[PDB]
This record gives sequence, C-alpha cells and structure tokens, in this order.
Amino acid sequence: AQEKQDFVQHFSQIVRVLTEGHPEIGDAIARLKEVLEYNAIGGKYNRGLTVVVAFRELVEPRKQDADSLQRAWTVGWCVELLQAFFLVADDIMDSSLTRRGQICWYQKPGVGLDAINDANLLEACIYRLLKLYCREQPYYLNLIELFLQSSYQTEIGQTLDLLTAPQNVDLVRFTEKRYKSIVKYKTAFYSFYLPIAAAMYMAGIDGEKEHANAKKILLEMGEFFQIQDDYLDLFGDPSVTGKIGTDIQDNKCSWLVVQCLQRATPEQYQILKENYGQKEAEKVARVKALYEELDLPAVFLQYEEDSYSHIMALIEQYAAPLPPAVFLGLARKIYK
Amino acid sequence: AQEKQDFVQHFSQIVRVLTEGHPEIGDAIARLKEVLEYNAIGGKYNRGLTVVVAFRELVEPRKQDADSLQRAWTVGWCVELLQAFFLVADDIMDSSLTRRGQICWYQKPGVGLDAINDANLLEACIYRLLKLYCREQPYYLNLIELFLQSSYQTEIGQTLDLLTAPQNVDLVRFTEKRYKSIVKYKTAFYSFYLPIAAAMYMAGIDGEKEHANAKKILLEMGEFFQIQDDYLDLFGDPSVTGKIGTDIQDNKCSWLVVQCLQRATPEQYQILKENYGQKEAEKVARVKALYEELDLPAVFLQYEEDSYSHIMALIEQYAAPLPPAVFLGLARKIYK
Ligand SMILES: Cc1ccc(-c2cc3c(N[C@H](Cc4ccccc4)P(=O)(O)O)ncnc3s2)cc1
Ligand SMILES: Cc1ccc(-c2cc3c(N[C@H](Cc4ccccc4)P(=O)(O)O)ncnc3s2)cc1
Ligand SMILES: [Cl-]
Ligand SMILES: [Cl-]
Repeated sequence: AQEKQDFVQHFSQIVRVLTEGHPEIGDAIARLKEVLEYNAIGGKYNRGLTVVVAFRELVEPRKQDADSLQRAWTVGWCVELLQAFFLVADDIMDSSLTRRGQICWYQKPGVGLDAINDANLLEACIYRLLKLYCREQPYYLNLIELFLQSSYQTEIGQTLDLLTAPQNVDLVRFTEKRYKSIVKYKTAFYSFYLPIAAAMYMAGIDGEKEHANAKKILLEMGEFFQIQDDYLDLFGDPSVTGKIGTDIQDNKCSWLVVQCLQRATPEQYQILKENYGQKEAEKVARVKALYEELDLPAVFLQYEEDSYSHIMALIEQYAAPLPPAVFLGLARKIYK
Repeated sequence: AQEKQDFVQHFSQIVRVLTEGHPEIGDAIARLKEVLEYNAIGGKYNRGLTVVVAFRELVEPRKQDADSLQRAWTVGWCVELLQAFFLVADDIMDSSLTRRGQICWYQKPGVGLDAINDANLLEACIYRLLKLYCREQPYYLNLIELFLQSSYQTEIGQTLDLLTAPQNVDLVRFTEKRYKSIVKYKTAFYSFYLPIAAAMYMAGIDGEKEHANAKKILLEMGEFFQIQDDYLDLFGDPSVTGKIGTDIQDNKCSWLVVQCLQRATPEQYQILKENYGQKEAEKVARVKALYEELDLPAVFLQYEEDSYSHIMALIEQYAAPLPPAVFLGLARKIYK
C-alpha cells in the first residue's frame, strides 16, 4: 500500500492511451475498453507492483525521473495484462464460473467465446504499451523478448497441465517430477521471474549471469507460492484466503494429491480413485479426511520450514549484486 | 509451383527446431507438434510464399546466399503460423465444423476448447522462429513489430466483425463504411501487407514512405480479394472454388448483402429480414434469388473491372522504387 496507490491511479491513463483519428474502429475500441476495465482490474496487483518496487530498489535515486517512473508503472501494467490474458483464456478452457468472487468475462451475457479474441487483445495491448512508452529505450527489445518468452513459458505450461488433468479421472499422471514441471512453466516464470527480470532490464542489468541468478531464486519462490496455493485451497480458512476451493472437486493436479499419492497404501488409492473429482460433498469429504489421516497439513509445515531456509540460502548465494531487499520483499509477502 | 516445392519441404525443419534437453516438457512439445502438423499444413500457402517470391524479386542476386534463403522460407512460415492462429481461434468463435474440407482442430475428440491454448502456441512459435533464425539481422525488431502489429490489426478487426454480426439478426449494422473497415483490419493487413512488408524489411527497405506506398496498393488488393471472396461463396462454382458456402446461411456481413441492402425497396428488406440466417434451404434460396433480381453478379463484374483499373493506377503511382513484378505477381493471382 506504500506504492499501490499511484499504481492503480495510473491505470486510467493506460486505458486513455490504448483507446483512441481512425473513426470506424471506434466501436472495436469501445469494446477493448470494456475488456480491460473488467479484466485488468480487481486483483491485488502484486506481480505488476513487483516491477515498480524492484525498479525503485534497483536504480540510482538520481535516474528516477518522472519519465522513468512513467515506464515502471506501465511495464508493471503490462504484467497485469499478461495475467488477465491467461486468466480470461484459462477460465474458458476450465469452464470456470467466477473469479475474484465475480462472474468470469466469458460467462457474461453476450460475451461467451468472443472472450477468445478479447484475451488476444489483452495480450496485444502489452506490445502497444511497450512501443508507446519504451520504443526509445536501450532495453526495448529485451522487454519484448522477455514478455514473449514469458507467454510461451506459460502456454507450454498450461498445455502440460491440460495433458495431465482432463476436466478422464487419472492419478498415474499426477507425479512430483511433473508437478514441479507444471508449476515452473505455468506460474513461476511469469509470476516471479518476468517482473523482477523486467525491472532489471529497465535498470540496465541485462547480463545473462545476473538473470541466471535472479531466475534461480525466483523460480523456487514460485514453487513454494503454488505449493502453498494448493495447501490453502482446501485447509486454508476461506476468509483468510478469499475463496471457496475446488482443487479436489475439479480433478486438479494439486500438491496435496501428489503427496497423498506418494504416501498411500493401495486400499487408499481406491478411496481416492473412488471420490476424487466428484461433485458430491460426501465424496469431496472422504479425500480431505484421507489427506488429514496422512498428516499432510503437517507435511506442509515441514516443507514450508525447509523451503524458507532454502530461499534464504539461495538469496545468500545468488542475490548479489542486487539488493537482497528485492528478494526479501517478495519472500516476506509469500511466506504469510 | 515454381518455388512452392522447397517452401513446403522446409516445413519439416520448422517443426524439427520448434520441437526439442528440457525432458518433462517433452509431452507439451509432442502436442505442439501435433498442433502445427494439423493446423499449419493443408492450405495453398499463398501468403507465406509471397514473402519468398518478394524476397527474391527485392534483393541483389549477389546477397541471396543459403542463409538469406533459409530466413525467407522461415518468415514465410511465420506468416502461415499467424494465419493458423487466427483460423483455429476463429473457428471456435464461429462454431465452425470443417475447414479445408477437414474437421476443425477444436471439433476433434479430445481437443475442444484446449484449442485456445493451442492457438496461442501457434502464435508463440512465430516469435521463436524469428529469434532462432533472425536475432542477428538488422531487421529483427522490424519483423517483431510488424507481426505484432499485424496481429493487433487482425484482432481489432475480428472484434469489429463479431460486434457487427451476432452468430441477433441485424442488417442495420451491415454498412459499406463498416464492411470496408472490417476487411481492412481483419484480412487485408495480415494477408497482403504483412508478407510484402516482411520481405521489404528483409531487403533493408524500411523507409516508412516505401512502406506507406506498399500498404496503399496492398490494402486495396485486400478489399478486392475479400469482396471477390464474398461473391464466389454463393455464385462461385463450388468445384472452381473448393467450398460449399454459408455466407447467407450464417448471418455473415457479406459484400453481397451490403450491396443488396444499398439496393432494395422496403418490400425487399423484409424478404431478407425474413430468410437471411435461416438453416432452411427454401429460405437460403429466396435471398440468392433476390440478389439475382438485383443484378448483383452484374454489379460485381462492374466492380471487378473498376477495381482492376485502379490497382494498376496505384501500382503505377506507388510501386516505385520496387519492381512492379512484386505487385503484378499478386494482382495476377487474385484476379482469376
Ligand atoms: C510476485 C508475487 C508476489 C506476491 C504475490 C502474492 C499474492 C497474494 C495473494 N494472492 C491472492 C490469492 C491467494 C494466493 C495465495 C495465497 C492466498 C491467496 P490473489 O491472486 O486473489 O490476489 N493473497 C495474499 N497475499 C499475496 S502475495 C503474488 C505474486
Ligand atoms: C497474398 C495472397 C495472394 C493470393 C492468395 C490467393 C488465394 C487463393 C485461393 N484461396 C483459397 C480459397 C479461395 C479464396 C478466394 C477465391 C477462391 C478460393 P484457400 O484459402 O483455401 O487457399 N484460391 C485460389 N487462388 C488464390 S490466390 C491469397 C493471399
Ligand atoms: Cl526521458
Ligand atoms: Cl549469414
């Protein structure tokens, strides 16, 4: 909330600029506006904010002029638009209903599958903003390359997930090797690496060793973030989190299920194969209870402590010559 | 067919390279292969070929080494991948059934809406190929900018079309101003301008006057191409064309309907408002017949002659200092 204020006020500009002497596309543009208003707003904006906070921590207080700052808030919003893009499109693919307690864009009367083209525009906006605000800067190409690669990392990932978890009831697919691989591609690169990485390029730090080291820390934070994300879906107090859960109820390849699958006598595979993915609550319950009887909440605690220790070693070994404050900023947030 | 041979043999490489020491994404990559094989192949490859033919016509026979040529066949394939991307995604949005006489990707058993992520990968491949083959070249950024802008031109366009023509039976929307605007954004930039424009950049011709002039010729060729595309859907002998038509049968904003709407007594608006968009053949027929009784086939002939004259004036006035052979190559094809 120290720099969240200005970030969200700058949105109104993002839209002003994306929406304008080419008269008869005017209507398409109208609709672009509606799209962004509804789909870019209403999150907690952490990823986009990471770019701003990191940019401030990374630069000479000298070279942080109004223009510099203009570009940090933008490239921050470019990340929130990348996300909206995956989110709109995944929500169609998963046949989701709500998101941020609010009806999904594609479920709205009159949108439906038009949401496909809408998502594509969310993505297109990224590269419009980069041209409008950074075409001049030494790191212009680096930012295009980054976003593009982050998109591809993410898409490869979603493909893996879909292949793993048919919305075709199968647990043989749900392995640790595979789960780590899904999380890395689908959530970790775009959620942890993209934003620090963007800030670094903006700072003129483009050595692929520096990035090699930053990615290493960040990708592991990404694993924890998701593994914690999967724990809370079930056991996390829904008021503390802000969501009912459908990890079991929707045949997801959770961390939970992966670890239960690693730790279960055949007689237990069945009770899981019997009620994982069912709509009935009676069924949703007799997995939860199996998880509880495998002390998995306790196995999570064990992983959280290890993970934590490890992030700090990685920060110790690889943050240099960046301020650890970049990493500890994130670590603080995610280890709540 | 003079240079179509090598173009289609080079595909096999395109795939070899897009699909490879990161072991557990291996499956996602498998699937990418399936995606491209099925969706990049089976067209007539005109747009991608335009890049190759234009590259040859545009360069010093000196500077056309194996490497140069390697990059022309690629950036040609980059265009065929852009198209596959719009095509897969539009075919979902339109609830289409077949395409190239062949079941659409999304209708295949096990694909469905996963086709969304599949289309996104088709698009991602463009930028992988550009990095793999051109990162070094002076025009690398120009080609990224071009493709990105061509994507956005196209998406803006599809948005306009969707807004115009709810798959909501309305003719008031179907105007000439609007039709020209749909065709320009949705089909003309990516089909005519992208490929000549790509070849020019590859040739080191990047002046925005040169491109200003090339786009002018090409966008008008784009209008004709589509306007002819809409004529043939109905009256075009389906063996000469290679498609049954559902321009009327699917409430499309055709050239036909636009011109019939411009030329019709109220008593005729009704007969159109009565049977445009109906599945029944009896209904599909009593529009066709209205079109015939408005001598629209004859109005098409009148437009084809004018259009033709005009393309040549535009070529006369704006081709320089490019070989007219670049433009007359296309004009020859499209004016069949
Ligand atoms: C780079 C980066 C850094 C921090 C975060 C955080 C997300 C988050 C958060 N998420 C919400 C959902 C959620 C995720 C994980 C745990 C609990 C709730 P949403 O996506 O509805 O804003 N909730 C509470 N604190 C945090 S911190 C994300 C990315
Ligand atoms: C830049 C550019 C230049 C020429 C073409 C052509 C397409 C085409 C063509 N299309 C087929 C469909 C069709 C379009 C227009 C008229 C008749 C058929 P498809 O997309 O199944 O390959 N058929 C016959 N000749 C041609 S020439 C496209 C782009
Ligand atoms: Cl400046
Ligand atoms: Cl070379």
